[PDB]
Amino acid sequence: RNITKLGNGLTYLETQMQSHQYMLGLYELVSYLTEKHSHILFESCSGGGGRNDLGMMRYFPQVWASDNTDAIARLPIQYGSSYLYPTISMGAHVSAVPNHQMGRMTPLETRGLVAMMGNLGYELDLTNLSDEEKATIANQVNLYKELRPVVQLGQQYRLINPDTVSNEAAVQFNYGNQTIVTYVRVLSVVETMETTLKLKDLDEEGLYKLQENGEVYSGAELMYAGLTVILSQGDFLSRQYIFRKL
Amino acid sequence: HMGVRIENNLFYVESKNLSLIIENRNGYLLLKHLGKTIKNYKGSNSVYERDHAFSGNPTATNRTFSLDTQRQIFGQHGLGDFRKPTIQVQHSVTEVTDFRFVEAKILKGQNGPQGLPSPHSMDDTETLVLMLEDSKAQLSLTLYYTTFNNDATIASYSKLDNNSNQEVVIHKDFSFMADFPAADYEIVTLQGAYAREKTVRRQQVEQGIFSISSNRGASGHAQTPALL
Amino acid sequence: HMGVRIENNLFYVESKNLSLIIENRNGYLLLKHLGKTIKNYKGSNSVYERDHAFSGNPTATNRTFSLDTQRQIFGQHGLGDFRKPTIQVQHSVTEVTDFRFVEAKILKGQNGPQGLPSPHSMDDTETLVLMLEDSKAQLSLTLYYTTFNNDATIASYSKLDNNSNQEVVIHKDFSFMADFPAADYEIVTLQGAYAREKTVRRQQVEQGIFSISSNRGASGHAQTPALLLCEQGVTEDAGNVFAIQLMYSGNFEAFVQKNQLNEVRVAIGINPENFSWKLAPEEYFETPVALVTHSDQGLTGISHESQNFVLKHIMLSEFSKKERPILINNWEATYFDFQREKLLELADEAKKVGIELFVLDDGWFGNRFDDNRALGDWVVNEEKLGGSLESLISAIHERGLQFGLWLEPEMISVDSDLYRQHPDWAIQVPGYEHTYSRNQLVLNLANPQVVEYLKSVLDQLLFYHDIDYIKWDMNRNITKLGNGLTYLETQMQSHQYMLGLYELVSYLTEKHSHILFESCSGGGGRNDLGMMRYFPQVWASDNTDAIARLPIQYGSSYLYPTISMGAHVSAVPNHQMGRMTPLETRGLVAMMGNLGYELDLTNLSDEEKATIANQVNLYKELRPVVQLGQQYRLINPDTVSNEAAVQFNYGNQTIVTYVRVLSVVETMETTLKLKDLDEEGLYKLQENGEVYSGAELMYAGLTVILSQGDFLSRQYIFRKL
Amino acid sequence: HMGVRIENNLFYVESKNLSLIIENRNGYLLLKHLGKTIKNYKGSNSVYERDHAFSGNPTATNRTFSLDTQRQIFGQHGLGDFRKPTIQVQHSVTEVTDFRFVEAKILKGQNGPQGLPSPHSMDDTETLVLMLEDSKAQLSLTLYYTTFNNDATIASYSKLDNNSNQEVVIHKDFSFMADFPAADYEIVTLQGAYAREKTVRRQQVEQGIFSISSNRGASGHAQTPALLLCEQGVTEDAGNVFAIQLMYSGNFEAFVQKNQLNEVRVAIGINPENFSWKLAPEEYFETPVALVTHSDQGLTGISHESQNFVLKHIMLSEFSKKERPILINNWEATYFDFQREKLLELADEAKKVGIELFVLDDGWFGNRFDDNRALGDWVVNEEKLGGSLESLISAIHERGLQFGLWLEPEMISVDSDLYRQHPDWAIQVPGYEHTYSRNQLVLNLANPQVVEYLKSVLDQLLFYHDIDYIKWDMNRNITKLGNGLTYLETQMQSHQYMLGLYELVSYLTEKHSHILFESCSGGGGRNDLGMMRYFPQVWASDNTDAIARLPIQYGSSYLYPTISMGAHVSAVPNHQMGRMTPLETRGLVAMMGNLGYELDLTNLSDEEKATIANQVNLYKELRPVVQLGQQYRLINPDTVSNEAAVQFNYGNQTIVTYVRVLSVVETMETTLKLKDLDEEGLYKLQENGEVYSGAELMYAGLTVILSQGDFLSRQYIFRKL
Ligand SMILES: OC[C@H]1O[C@H](O)[C@H](O)[C@@H](O)[C@H]1O
Ligand SMILES: OC[C@H]1O[C@H](O)[C@H](O)[C@@H](O)[C@H]1O
Ligand SMILES: OC[C@H]1O[C@H](O)[C@H](O)[C@@H](O)[C@H]1O
Ligand code: NA
Ligand code: NA
Ligand code: NA
Repeated sequence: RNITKLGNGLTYLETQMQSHQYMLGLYELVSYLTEKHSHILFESCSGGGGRNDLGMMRYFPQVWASDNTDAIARLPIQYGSSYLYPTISMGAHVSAVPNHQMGRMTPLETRGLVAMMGNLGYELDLTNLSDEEKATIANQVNLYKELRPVVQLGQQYRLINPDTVSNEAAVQFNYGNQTIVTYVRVLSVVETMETTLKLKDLDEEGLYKLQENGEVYSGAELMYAGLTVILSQGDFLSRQYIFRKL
Repeated sequence: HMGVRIENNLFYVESKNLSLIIENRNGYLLLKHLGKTIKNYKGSNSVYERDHAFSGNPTATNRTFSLDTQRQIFGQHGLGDFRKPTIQVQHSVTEVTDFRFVEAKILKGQNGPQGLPSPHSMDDTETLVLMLEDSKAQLSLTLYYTTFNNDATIASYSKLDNNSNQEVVIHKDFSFMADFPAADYEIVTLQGAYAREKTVRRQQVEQGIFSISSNRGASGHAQTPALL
Repeated sequence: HMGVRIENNLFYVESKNLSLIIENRNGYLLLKHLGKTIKNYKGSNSVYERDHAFSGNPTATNRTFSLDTQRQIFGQHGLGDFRKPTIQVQHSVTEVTDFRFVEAKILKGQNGPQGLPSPHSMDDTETLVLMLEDSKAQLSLTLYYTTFNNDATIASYSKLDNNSNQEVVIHKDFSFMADFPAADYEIVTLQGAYAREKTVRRQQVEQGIFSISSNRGASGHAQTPALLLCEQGVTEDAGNVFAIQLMYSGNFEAFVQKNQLNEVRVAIGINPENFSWKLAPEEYFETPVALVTHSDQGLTGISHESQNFVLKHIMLSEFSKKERPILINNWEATYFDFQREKLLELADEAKKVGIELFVLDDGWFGNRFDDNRALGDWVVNEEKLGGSLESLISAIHERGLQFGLWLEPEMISVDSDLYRQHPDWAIQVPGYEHTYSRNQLVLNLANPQVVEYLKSVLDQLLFYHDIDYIKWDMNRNITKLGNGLTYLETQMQSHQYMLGLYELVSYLTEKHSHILFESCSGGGGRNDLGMMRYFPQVWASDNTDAIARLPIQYGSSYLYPTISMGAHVSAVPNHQMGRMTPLETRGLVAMMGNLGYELDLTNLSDEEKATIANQVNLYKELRPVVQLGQQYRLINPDTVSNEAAVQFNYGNQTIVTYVRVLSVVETMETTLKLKDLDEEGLYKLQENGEVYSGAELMYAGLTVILSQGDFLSRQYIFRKL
Repeated sequence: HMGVRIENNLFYVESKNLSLIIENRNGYLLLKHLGKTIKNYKGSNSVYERDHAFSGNPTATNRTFSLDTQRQIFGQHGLGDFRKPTIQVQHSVTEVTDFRFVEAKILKGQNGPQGLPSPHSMDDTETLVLMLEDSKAQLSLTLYYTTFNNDATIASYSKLDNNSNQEVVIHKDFSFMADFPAADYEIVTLQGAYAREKTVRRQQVEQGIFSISSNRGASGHAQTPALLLCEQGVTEDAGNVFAIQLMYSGNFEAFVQKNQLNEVRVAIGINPENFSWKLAPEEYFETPVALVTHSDQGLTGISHESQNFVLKHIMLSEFSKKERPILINNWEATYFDFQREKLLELADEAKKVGIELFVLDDGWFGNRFDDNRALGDWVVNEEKLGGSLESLISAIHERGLQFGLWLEPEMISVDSDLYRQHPDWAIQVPGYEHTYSRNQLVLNLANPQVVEYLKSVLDQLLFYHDIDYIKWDMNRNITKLGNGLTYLETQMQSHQYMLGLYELVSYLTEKHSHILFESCSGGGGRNDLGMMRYFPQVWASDNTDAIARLPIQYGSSYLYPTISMGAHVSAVPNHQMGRMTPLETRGLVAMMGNLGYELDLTNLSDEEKATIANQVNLYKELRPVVQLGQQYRLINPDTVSNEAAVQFNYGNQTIVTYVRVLSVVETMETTLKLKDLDEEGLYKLQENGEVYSGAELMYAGLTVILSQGDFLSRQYIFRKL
């Protein structure tokens, strides 16, 4: 919650000071604790991202970016949450459907890919899942263990921004020999030419092998011609392209 | 070459690919340049001093020097500058101060406010220490600007000392200010709401004042302490 | 039916075509509707109460009622509302108040804050009196909302009473606030700069806070106490506009905040900056009057509403419908370098060209041979005037001219006998050098001795001389605040200054009700509705260039009637812009305002004099149409336009002035359509004798033809048959 | 006073609130005014004649008169006008004509091109007849402009006579052109794509030429024969709009050209592409009818004007004010896979839910088990229908349902007995393989034998069966033009095709005037005013997704009345979008149109059936309001909006439908204001019984509340007391 009813000073002046003194007290508290227990990973939170600033990030190396865990609603949130702050900070959880905040069904694949553009966790009752859903989750976890260095340690490139008008989002990460691209489309479209999606910051002469089809593309092709992005009919579909520089 | 340099009346705060160049002009500190690295700065982009109507002056006879029209690194109210101030201190019967530059030092390495989160890994940093005084009020205001050798960032904060024999009250004390030359600008901020955090906003700069702020006791869901 | 009605828990404030409907909800006052008249309001547009995260509650158990989410008419901080507050009062160890509604009354007729400019002609008004109390703090806050039967305007102000046994301090106290529902809005303001006054700005409302404000001690050149909240896509002719305005000439703030839910708060009042107000037990504080005005006829509609309200309820009745004299003013003509001979020769030439009033500007008093001394010494320089001011005045009267005089009462030069006798009368901080501006200082009108002296000196000046007109100037802004015996008294001195000024000018203008007073502040540095309550015209700008005047006049008459707007034909090259303009164009531009002349008529050719005599004869004809008639903007001189065109209708007369800034080539002629004519009316165009139906002029329009050249203009004059 | 008047050299074409004023200037016809009514026009807005560089002249000595600079009503190339021409006729060694006005007549009543769709109910009309001649070429060009006493619309077309003794060739011949004065304009068009029909586009007019056009042989999915030239900043409620539209269903072009002087030309007609017209001595050619419609009440105003004109003077009188039956159509329900059992079971369920009409779609004829054969073979598949079509029809009638049938007469499959008997009937080029589309070919309706065959087959079908309704589809565009015995006859075949179609459909719809014919072309591939002259409803789009339908219905009813606009509740997940939508939302969206059902009712749960029965009961109530009432767009589903809202008023009934596309969170509720109510009216809201004044509903509006979720909708139903 936020602070109301300021009047604990013995004078008006001491009350005027109490909001900043509060912050000094918090920083004394958290600096003490995080430093004394330097092996514990502390994650900051304030009904999600109610206090996601560089003051807190000095002591808490990750933050619960938002209570909104909808995969689609997360797109603009993650766009802003990683705009000035590194992806490694940005907590993101696969949650249940229908989503508790938006009242929305999203594909588990899309919940997966969106959360994996952040610092991945899970926040749903695994015991109430089918055997299939569990398998999918196990596969998502195996995938991210692979992607985790690229996402958390790598360089982020926004390719299509989920702004107030866009129907799409696309984010690229480079890390040494690894390049990944996640594409999400919000609403189904029809009789509309496929988006052309160009990658950034590659070696022009580099040879980039696309895991899904084994095809090898020069960095020049991927940056200057780009990928025809193909999706089936439907809302909230996503895909990922994984490349290894040879 | 990065770090802090003091050359005649110019101070050079040099991070990687980012310079802040300040001029001491008879106690007044002028923002000469903030941007890409410049060595041996001459003043091609200096404010042209002229008589601007209703922009007043520290002396009777020189109408062309006005704190209303000079580009600065901190703002006071009551000396002729009518732009929004960033330091305002009540003492005795007034909240007029007139902090004048007295002395500069350079520090190396670790440096920061006590009890507030500040940068770490500061071995390859230098800090410009600008010591200002209001002799009448007996107050010191010290500005710090820190370089980084591995990033295009400069860090800043200030320290206000009461050297008088009476209580004083700080009303406003911001951590950084810069006066940028007239030109077309846009601003980008991160705003939004609960369950809509950090919504990226972009708009044109218009005459008047635009602000984001929290009065909630926490920085808040609806605004981030950032302005681009 | 108009006036105030109290029905169960609803209060109806009903002006002509504008209603404010407020609900009392257990002590909390909710803004239900502000806009077009609604009777028997049910609540179709009520806020849906739900749990909003981090929006807190007055009780533990009801999460759906939050002052963070309700639309209100005043704002407090610390009770859960995190929107920008409009009342904030320190008492004991806190600045939390919780004012709860206790009781409503209705007043009829005259009503307003003491010592601050407020509406007149209030016979057909009623005022809603909302009495609020914070029982713990023992404070009363009383809100007033006044209806008008003849305008879509509501007036507002508040009174804060300290009923406790301890001192309290007001930190913020605005004069009007409204929470508008989430929607797309634009705002229009009047900003600009010296020699660029009242520049019309339009922008989209965005999340965050936008504000205009003055901390200069005067409303200022660069911002006007006005803010127009507009329906997306408003035009000159269509869409909803709400104008909020402040009858105050000191420091103000106007803001628009769009919060986390997309809701929009607007407010206007005294600026929190440079303001605190101590209240001892039983003392009270009243805010300046704010106005909220409405139109659904776009930007022309809001102009007309605002102009009409000014004319009928603000500008002095003695002058609001009185043709203003065509004057000569010597300032640009001679500056400080004049004497009796020169003056009377100027006066002779003015009379020959048919000018009506002669204004003696700066330099007639004390030692004032330049702008470096003598302010404060309102003693006639008989040597320079070649005898007494009485003898000069008689001389001017005998030449058949009214007589006018420039003053700057609020100012003191270091080099003056006043400063030598009373150095402590200047606004200053002990132990700090003066800050100078035009090498002068400001008098502390918060000092009752200063007000008493100025009352006395000026009353003596006006009683002992047959002066027909006063130009009241004010040539700098306020620095170095520190004349209080305490910090608190200093925080009060900027508003006390304004109270002292209003005591002074209300006294003088009322005592000498036959003198036309024109306000001035390096032109339009204080052109607001506070000053217009006492001064029925204003020197719109020191920039007298015909072309630079186009955007200035656009803004200067945007909310204020044309009759207020002083405009002078001046010399070429223009003194501010360095520009040659046709005399015809200088003429036509000034005649869209309140016409005068400000150049040395004695140095003109015989031809130039003839032209001037013709311009004066023309305007004597146009003067009723321009000053008394209805203004219609046809082409706006905005930042991009190459043209300006303004129409005035007055009974059987319709005139249109067209100006083009830059010469164009191989460009089709503009088609210029007139507005607000009788479709079936027959309109005879003076220049060609052709008769056109109003339908033709409004729906087909005039092909506008000009020769090659910059800054050309023309006028079309029509008579309805 | 309305009609045509000829006064000296001016011609006045006067519809209700819309005048076209033309001047004869020595044989040249000048557009003086198009817009609001002007009587006794003088010429305030006349073109100023001057020497414009490179703008040439009909005579040596007068450089100021140029057809490059005069505003005109038709355009020629080669006489000095370099703007895009609208008439261009080859004769002898040239395509220079110089048509000069010779004579004017006025007609009363019925008037129009033979063999092309034109306005009906013309008793209160007059037509200006402007006879032009090129004496050298011996050609006559006659322009017609028709007034309407009950709408702000003027209709136009031309007739070109060859009075020479040689063949001539028409290359270009548009149906309307107007030169508008230099000013800022925007244009609005209806474009889009298959499954995205009639997407509303708005843009600024820029120097150069903007065009929409079809070269497909049908007006097409991606462009509508309409162009709206709008006053800068037009809104739904305010500003001037001129809509130019074409009553033609073949190839068209609409263009806006802004030339070197900033002047603006707009025109619509037959596309020059795929068009030439040979005229032997004494032959003539008449263009399709163009319409120009005007409003000064913004985009809603133009919608109403255009809708009204369609309802009264275009759509068949037998149907324009007749409630349309709620239908079931089996297409999405079964595709090709049906037989008698399935059909009658579907019919049983349709009757139970209160559906009125049963439409048997594609697959009942010849060998049509898929979309790869049998087009051309309009022979009943008795095996599949389990007996004669007569027996099926009686079966349907006995279940209490009207009976409807799908046809595609313009098409032929290679695999068909028709193609085996007459392969030369297909549009084709000798020695080129066919171009295929949905694996079918187009019939050459330019061949009189083709038209005779289709007339005969279909007349036999309709006379021998009690068919209540026809769905007339057309599922591909025209390729491989080469059926002429000469190149010229090929150039003519696309327009001849249209003449053949209109001969066919006018004959059939008129002969069987009790059958409701619904036009179709893979949905809205030919949804134009040419087709709407004979088919009083149209299948707006194959996209039956409730959410995708929002922009489609926005465009589909923009210029055309809601009654025309077929809309069906379909199954989920939606077959086009792959999307789940609430049945409630599918219901409410379809009920903003002409309601039907297109899903397999036999596979529905008992609950789903109940919901459907309730939707049908609701719409029977709403049907008069929606189909007969006045439409008001409140929130537009444009490319960016997250919402849609449409209001209908009909006498004492007012309904509002609101849809939200994506779920939102921590966002204030939308405030939704209603339009065109009685301020003093009392409006009872069915759902809550509350009574609201019209003022409250228009000026305060409804707080719109929804649960969390995508694609939610609600409806508000009001009764004026
Ligand atoms: O009360 C528990 C709950 O508190 C806040 O809303 C947090 O942001 C959630 O992640 C959860 O921890
Ligand atoms: O000093 C005299 C001068 O003062 C100000 O600038 C006024 O606005 C001018 O009109 C003139 O009166
Ligand atoms: O082939 C049958 C099918 O044909 C087109 O696509 C129509 O638009 C559909 O409604 C349906 O009739
Ligand atoms: Na620190
Ligand atoms: Na008063
Ligand atoms: Na016809």
